[PDB]
Amino acid sequence: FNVAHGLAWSYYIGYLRLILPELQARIRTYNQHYVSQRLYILLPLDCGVPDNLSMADPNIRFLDKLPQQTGDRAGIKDRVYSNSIYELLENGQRAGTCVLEYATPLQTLFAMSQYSQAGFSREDRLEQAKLFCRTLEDILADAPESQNNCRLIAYQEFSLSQEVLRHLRQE
Amino acid sequence: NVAHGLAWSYYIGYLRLILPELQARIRTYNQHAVSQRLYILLPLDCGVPDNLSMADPNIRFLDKLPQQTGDRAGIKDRVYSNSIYELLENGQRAGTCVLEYATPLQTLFAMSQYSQAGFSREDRLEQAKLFCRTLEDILADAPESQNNCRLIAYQEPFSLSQEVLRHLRQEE
Ligand SMILES: Nc1ncnc2c1ncn2[C@@H]1O[C@@H]2COP(=O)(O)O[C@@H]3[C@@H](COP(=O)(O)O[C@H]2[C@H]1F)C[C@@H](n1cnc2c(=O)nc[nH]c21)[C@@H]3O
Repeated sequence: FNVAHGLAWSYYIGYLRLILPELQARIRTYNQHYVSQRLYILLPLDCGVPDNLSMADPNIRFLDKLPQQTGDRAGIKDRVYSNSIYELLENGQRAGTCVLEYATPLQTLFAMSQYSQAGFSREDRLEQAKLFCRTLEDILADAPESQNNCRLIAYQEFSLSQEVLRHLRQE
Repeated sequence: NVAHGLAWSYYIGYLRLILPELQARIRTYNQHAVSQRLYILLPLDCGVPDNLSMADPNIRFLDKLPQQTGDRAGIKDRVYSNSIYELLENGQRAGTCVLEYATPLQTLFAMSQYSQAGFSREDRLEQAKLFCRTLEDILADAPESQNNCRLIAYQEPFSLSQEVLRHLRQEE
């Protein structure tokens, strides 16, 4: 439980509380030069996190990067926070466009189950993944920086593009 | 023991990725002298300023290393950047290296402040010790960080610049 709890908090403290307040302005700026205002975070419960979303689903195609968000942190000058805009295809048709990405800490949990000295059983990978999401949901429920700007897509495995499309058309 | 996961996230998410490409990047900057190893500051009090110059006037930012980019977790060209600092001693340039704090220690400090995090503010020091000890063990058996980085663990009562120079000069 400790590992998932910490990663969820590091995900919020290190990433979400920093970019969510500035997310809306960045999205408007791209729209000015080209529900979609929300960050959609994929949470595969099996911790399978491909680095390329297109490999996960051909209907998910990279479109363009958002304007970069930079800031000095932990002695590193101009640390860059960037997000990628994806389009969702349905029967060859362009069904939507949104900022889509996986939750990277799930990728860390997968690796811990592989490395021996981590002492992390592969069975616990699913367990800590569930705890990570539930902890993340609780943080964002009371998070002030999150006001209709972040949605979590939790799933266990099918069409990944359809799953994201379901949440887009749901609201 | 929250620090155990943070040490693994620090290695898996950052160190195993940038360290293998670190020496190549340092070569590019030298041609286009900087030490070949990444120095990670580990203040055990979890005090992590964002501006290293504020921590010590003798630590002066010089220039950024060439950026490292790669698609990660669905984000195209996620940027990994590092800063090169100059270490001053009695007005003299005593060394140059890639220097940065260990960000997870900053996260440990922030966790203690949040009430729903369930992290006591008195456990900051021991979790920092646990973070260093776990990270030290990870790097000990990891060939990825084969002398491509060295940890600088310290506890303030001070000259941070002198602390780095001691490790920096030992490598000479
Ligand atoms: N720009 C960004 N873009 C996307 N997503 C980001 C993000 N910045 C944060 N996130 C998200 O927030 C989580 C916790 O962030 P943080 O608390 O900063 O801990 C990081 C550790 C765990 O990285 P991991 O990728 O597993 O999980 C991240 C990720 F999900 C590894 C270290 N790290 C990583 N990259 C760097 C770097 O370029 N320069 C210095 N240090 C670095 C930090 O210590």
